[PDB]
Amino acid sequence: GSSHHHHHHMDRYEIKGVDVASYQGDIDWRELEKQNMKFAFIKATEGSAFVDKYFSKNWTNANKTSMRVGAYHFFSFDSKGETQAEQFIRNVPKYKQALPPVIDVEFYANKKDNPPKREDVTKELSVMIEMLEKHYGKKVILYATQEAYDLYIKDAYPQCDIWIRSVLTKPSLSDERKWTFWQYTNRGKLSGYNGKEKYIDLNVFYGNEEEFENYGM
Amino acid sequence: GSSHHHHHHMDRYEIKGVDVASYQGDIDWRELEKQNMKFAFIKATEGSAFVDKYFSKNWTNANKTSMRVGAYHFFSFDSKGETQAEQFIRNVPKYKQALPPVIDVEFYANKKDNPPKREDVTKELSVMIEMLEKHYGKKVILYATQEAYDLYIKDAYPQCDIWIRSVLTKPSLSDERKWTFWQYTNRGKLSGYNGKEKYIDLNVFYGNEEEFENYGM
Ligand SMILES: [Mg+2]
Ligand SMILES: [Mg+2]
Repeated sequence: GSSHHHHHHMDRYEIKGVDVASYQGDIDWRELEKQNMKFAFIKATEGSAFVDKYFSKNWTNANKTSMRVGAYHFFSFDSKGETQAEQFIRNVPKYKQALPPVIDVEFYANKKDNPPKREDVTKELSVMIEMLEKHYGKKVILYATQEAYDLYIKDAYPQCDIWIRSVLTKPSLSDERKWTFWQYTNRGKLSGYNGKEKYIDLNVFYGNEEEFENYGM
Repeated sequence: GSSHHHHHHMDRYEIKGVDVASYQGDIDWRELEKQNMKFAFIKATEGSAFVDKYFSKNWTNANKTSMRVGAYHFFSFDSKGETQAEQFIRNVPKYKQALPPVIDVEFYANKKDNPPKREDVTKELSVMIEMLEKHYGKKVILYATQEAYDLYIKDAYPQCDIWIRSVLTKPSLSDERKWTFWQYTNRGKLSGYNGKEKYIDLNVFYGNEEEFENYGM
């Protein structure tokens, strides 16, 4: 069920941003910008053939603002990394000022009833990372939940930055790695004109404004 | 991030229903009824003083349908069970045909950074259960997440029925207890006229239609 309390980010992290998919509906990007949202990661693709229905619109509209904007791919355990990379690449244009690409690795559907083997994830995810890093010229970010991190990402992928979900506690990775982004709530608290409780993910960057401005550059 | 895939309930469970709070917005209860939703649990109260802003409206409108309707209390770790029970009781009318009351026990805010001691939860939750069972004349349901169940509910509360959240896997309780309700998704898949992807929790009852009709009676 739902509490009226919210989980907040730690005060030391002042660079905040959102991540969205089509399920967040019609987004007023100028209104998010007015709430000091500094970045957005927008869902583009999933698996080897799916395209989020609002990716095109969100990409165009978010990029009209001053926000730093990137795209994410929702990883599939059931198709090859090469095909998944090709799908993200067909959909997401190269743009020097964009944020680095994100691959989102987490459980979905029934996959947690019979978790994929780590070896099989390493093979396919490593191909994706190689292809995206080469194409966009930027170090790839891996988003994960705690369970997916512990089972697939921990003690691995030193060539990537980590974006960790931690919506109930302060953020920490089980191998003591440092995180680069932290997703701190699924139901971000929002002001301004249409302002209301919304199911939209909120996040912070680890560092300061200057680090932010130079991130992935 | 968000997958376009959904987690579905096992085919053997045919009695489906929803749970909602104000965050689900304006609900067309007749439209849910038209999707074979057989029950609803509606958030009424939280802690010792909070009232969900749509409880009154949802209770009235859902009860106009043929659905079986109950209310839930979102438990606070920071006030007494007696005061929390008194708050649910002031807000939720007694109704013979209603579903039993639910107490929702899960982490929120920062509470998972320093989890409450089991003893302290047993004291306060037991008072709530005693007071609600006496007042409504129905066995109380405890909703919990896996983590809250394992830390507070497991090997305890034999006087209650269990409503377990399991949105990534088939349902099972770590002490091998049988569950009575199972929350299988946070983003239920919805048809009909306003039909769209919605952030609304979907659930199944363990049993058949006749058991359902007699449940809590
Ligand atoms: Mg690692
Ligand atoms: Mg138990």
